[PDB]
Amino acid sequence: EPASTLEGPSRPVTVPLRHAVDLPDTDPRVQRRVTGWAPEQIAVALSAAPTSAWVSWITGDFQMGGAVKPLDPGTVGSVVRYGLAADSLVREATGDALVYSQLYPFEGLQNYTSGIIHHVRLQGLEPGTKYYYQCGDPSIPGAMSAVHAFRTMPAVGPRSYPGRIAVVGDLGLTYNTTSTVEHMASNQPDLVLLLGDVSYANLYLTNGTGTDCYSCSFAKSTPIHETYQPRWDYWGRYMEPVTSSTPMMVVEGNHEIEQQIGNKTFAAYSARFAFPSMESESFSPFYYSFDAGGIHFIMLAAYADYSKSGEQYRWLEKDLAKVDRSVTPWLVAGWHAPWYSTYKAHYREAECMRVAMEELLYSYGLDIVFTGHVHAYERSNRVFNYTLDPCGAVHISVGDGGNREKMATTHADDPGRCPEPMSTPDAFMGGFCAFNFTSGPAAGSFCWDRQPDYSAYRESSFGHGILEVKNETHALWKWHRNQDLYQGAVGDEIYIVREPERCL
Ligand SMILES: *[C@@H]1O[C@H](CO)[C@@H](O[C@@H]2O[C@H](CO)[C@@H](O)[C@H](O)[C@H]2NC(C)=O)[C@H](O)[C@H]1NC(C)=O
Ligand SMILES: *[C@@H]1O[C@H](CO)[C@@H](O)[C@H](O)[C@H]1NC(C)=O
Ligand SMILES: *[C@@H]1O[C@H](CO)[C@@H](O)[C@H](O)[C@H]1NC(C)=O
Ligand SMILES: *[C@@H]1O[C@H](CO)[C@@H](O)[C@H](O)[C@H]1NC(C)=O
Ligand SMILES: *[C@@H]1O[C@H](CO)[C@@H](O)[C@H](O)[C@H]1NC(C)=O
Ligand SMILES: *[C@@H]1O[C@H](CO)[C@@H](O)[C@H](O)[C@H]1NC(C)=O
Ligand SMILES: [Fe+3]
Ligand SMILES: [Fe+3]
Repeated sequence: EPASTLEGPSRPVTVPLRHAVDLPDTDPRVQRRVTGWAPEQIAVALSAAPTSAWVSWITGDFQMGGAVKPLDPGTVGSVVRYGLAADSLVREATGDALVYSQLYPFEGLQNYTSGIIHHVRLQGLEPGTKYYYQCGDPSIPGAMSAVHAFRTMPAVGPRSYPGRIAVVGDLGLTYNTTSTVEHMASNQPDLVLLLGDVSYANLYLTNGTGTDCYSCSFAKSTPIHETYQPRWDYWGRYMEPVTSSTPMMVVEGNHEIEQQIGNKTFAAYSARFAFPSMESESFSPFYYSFDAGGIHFIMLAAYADYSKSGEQYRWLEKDLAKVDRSVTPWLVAGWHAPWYSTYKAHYREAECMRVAMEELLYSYGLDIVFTGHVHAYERSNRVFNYTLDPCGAVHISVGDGGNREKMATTHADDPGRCPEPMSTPDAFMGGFCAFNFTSGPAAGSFCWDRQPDYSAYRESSFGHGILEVKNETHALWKWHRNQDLYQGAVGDEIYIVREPERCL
């Protein structure tokens, strides 16, 4: 067996160091492979409970350029036919349709409007069961999809778990992304968690010119932080073999802000994916919860008000108060920005969110946190308030999905690399919370001069993780690096062991 957290914290490990190229729009995998109103970009999402699930798709090509004319979503129906066998799709559900636009009121900038997006919630599903389905508008010739299939999450209970949960962040759409997704798909996950920073459409000007770093290239010569929205459609098209067969839960990162006319934000993210916002009573696309077997998952918003007085915090208090840890023993959270990353990139950037929410989550025995944002892999030792703590959560950051932005290689503890404190806070959310340490080895300083003892493992490689919850106390975590392709390759592996009698 591998190591486990029961042993206590491990001595920190840094793996010695060894851009990605975006997929072109000529790649067959991103081109429109259907015609007319046939469904494309088909994706499955979980509901709050295993007995319900979402099916989403887009019908119609997008428009990019001059005088875009948003489509009337009421002209194409939203129907899913489904059943327990591919030849008996005898159940039927209907849903809603919408469009979104990406509009810029600046001379020279091109406008975008989407195909018709559809979201349909399937009710009355058996847990742990394979469902065949086809989606589209049966009243339009040729406007129904091929038969697809997905499996619902297992029933909620302390011995009932999805076999494998894949965890990725900051995918983008490069050839390295295809390596990440191929590795992930070959592990046959029952569920994919995507921790923000999806398509990186905002590394492009509206006329399709891209860059590895917007703030380097275009920030000073453009009137707004532009996007090329078709990258989302390319992304959705590329991902369809996964998303149409495997539930995928997304939470927003900073590249989803995509500010546009009227200060509108998150238009693409909010419209394209299905979220269990109503079922989990968040009534927000930016944070929500769901149960997958005996795991209660909380997706939190690093880019919506997280202060103790705000709506998200109030919702989180209620959500945590409803969790029965004899029914869902595992309490796992995901959000975009890491709290305990030790790379220079985004070092202590989400400190205000940690200060707002960490004590609440600790008081409810949060087991594991997954994040993205930092383009590298890191796993923390169990930690609470910068203190190694046997009841603190394990914080794992997998923002290394392979987007075209530079990899995080510099560490804040590298000689002379400690960033200036005032340069760290997230500008979008504001506030300043990152003060010098008052205790421990780094007392008096903003950074350590070596790998902090709460960092168990850090490596500047692309890859993905797999969580295999075994029972009410043990979960096996595996992180796989992209450059390793041989059977059984694993970069980092540990048993996360919870001790409810110790901590709850
Ligand atoms: C929960 O699952 C873990 C891991 O599978 C169990 O621990 C293993 O039990 C087998 C059989 O005794 C041992 O051979 C392994 O070495 C154990 N692995 C580790 C990391 O401890 C554990 O016993 C299970 N707990 C319950 C209540 O069923
Ligand atoms: C894009 O849409 C905005 C808002 O409707 C409009 O002001 C602008 O002129 C449009 N630009 C083009 C090139 O159509
Ligand atoms: C990204 O993909 C390219 C081409 O396959 C490869 O050479 C490169 O090493 C990859 N980058 C990383 C960090 O793995
Ligand atoms: C897009 O416009 C920018 C200038 O705003 C230009 O530098 C770039 O080469 C153009 N890209 C395409 C695909 O036309
Ligand atoms: C975290 O540590 C700081 C500094 O010692 C302390 O002031 C603060 O109260 C602690 N936060 C919690 C929730 O205990
Ligand atoms: C905090 O630590 C940094 C070095 O990491 C130091 O330059 C700075 O002066 C310190 N600020 C205070 C108030 O101690
Ligand atoms: Fe990112
Ligand atoms: Fe990010």
